[PDB]
Amino acid sequence: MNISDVAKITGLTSKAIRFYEEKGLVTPPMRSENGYRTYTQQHLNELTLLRQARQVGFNLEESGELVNLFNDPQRHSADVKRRTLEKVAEIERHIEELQSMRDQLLALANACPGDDSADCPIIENLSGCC
Amino acid sequence: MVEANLRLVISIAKKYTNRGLQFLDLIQEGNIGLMKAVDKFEYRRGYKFSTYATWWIRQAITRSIADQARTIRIPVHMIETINKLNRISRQMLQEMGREPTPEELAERMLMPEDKIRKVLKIAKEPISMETPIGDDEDSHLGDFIEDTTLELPLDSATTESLRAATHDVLAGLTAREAKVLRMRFGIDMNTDYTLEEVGKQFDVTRERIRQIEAKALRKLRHPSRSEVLRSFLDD
Amino acid sequence: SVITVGPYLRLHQCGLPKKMALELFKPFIYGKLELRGLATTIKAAKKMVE
DNA sequence: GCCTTGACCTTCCCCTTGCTGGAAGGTTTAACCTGTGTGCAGTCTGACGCGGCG
DNA sequence: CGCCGCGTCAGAGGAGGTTAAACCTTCCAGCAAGGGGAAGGTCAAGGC
Ligand SMILES: [Cu+2]
Repeated sequence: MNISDVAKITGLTSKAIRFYEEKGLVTPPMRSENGYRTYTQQHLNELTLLRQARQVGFNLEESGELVNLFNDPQRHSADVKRRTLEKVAEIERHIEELQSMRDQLLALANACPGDDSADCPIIENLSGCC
Repeated sequence: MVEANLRLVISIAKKYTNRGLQFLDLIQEGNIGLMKAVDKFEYRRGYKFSTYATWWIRQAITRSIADQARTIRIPVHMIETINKLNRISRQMLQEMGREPTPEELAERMLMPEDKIRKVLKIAKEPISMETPIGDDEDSHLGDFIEDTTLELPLDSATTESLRAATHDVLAGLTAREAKVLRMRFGIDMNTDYTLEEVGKQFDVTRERIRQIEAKALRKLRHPSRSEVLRSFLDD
Repeated sequence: SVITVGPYLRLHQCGLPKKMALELFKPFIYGKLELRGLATTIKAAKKMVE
């Protein structure tokens, strides 16, 4: 196809698309005699998957595995759901440690007077002084 | 078809002959213009050949005028930026009764002052060495410049006397140490060598070598030998 | 420079301002200063001239 | 003064994510359109050469 | 043939003006947030 048309359909740009391509994460679209990256429908929907996978959170490598499954007709939906729930687990732990963060942040905040003073307890307790 | 339509070429060209380059080379470029225009002409569009050909010609000459016409190759996009910019500033000095300020026409041109300023730093042409700075033919400009690159004789004598002083100081110290320093620092040879190279040429030592050149400084700091080189502290 | 008249002279002679000949005969001076040992080297000699 | 001996600093280069921005460089548009010049330069001028022309 | 005509050569800094865009391609710089490792020195401390 033409390239901008495909990237405005899918929202990407030729630069990001070419990054993904150099990562070997989709079908390589052929060129033309002139050199335009010859896209297709296969490239279109492979790109759509490679886009939405990192949105889900499957990384470059893992989204590439989703793609090579998208090429594979044998693909194990079983595996796919293991990958799914594994990433669910990482996102859970991410949430939990961020909750620990915000908890300690608010513990430090609410103790601070916020009375435009230089004697901020947060500052001095973040350093191992006194 | 070529011979049919040459007067078209001179017409276009002498519209474009605003005094950038010269007539004939522009005209010849119009001729290659016309050649490739005819080379791929659909005739069942019904239109007249003239216009199709014409804009291909325009592209040929407006490209070549860009590629050439300067000692300094400025690629095309800078050129068209300049052209755009000047078209703008004409309007700005209609309306303000004044030349414009970079900030003003830049923010109208939707880009920050740095690029504008650099474009302006870059734009002007060279200045013809043989121009007569003399009001009459008493002087050309090529007379009143200097070779600020070459040498200076006093400096050559300076370096030579410094070198004499240096190896005079060397010969006062031990042979091995002075020689090891010559290769360490490349005196009286082509090259330079370092801790491990010079060492393992001599022998393996590393840290006591450092301390050896240190005590060399100690024997050299020595306020009897500096004074032949105290002058070169200014050096 | 400009000329003027020396009437008390002997015609095998000429007038001369100092600083002209001073800068003209400069490296001569540098050399024999090194020779006498006042200025050890060239930079010092040049400073003493200045 | 010869060997280290171990442990420590500093600097440079390279390497991992997920792209983004910018430079430098290329190829096609269908209403049309056909012969400069464009401001010079004010003519110095006497001998000596040389080319056509008698 | 001897003009008549033409040609070549002699003798204080400082610049100025306009005439495309829309689609493509490669490749280098750059971020947060550092981490690894070369390669040379450099702090103490030895053994003759
Ligand atoms: Cu506080």
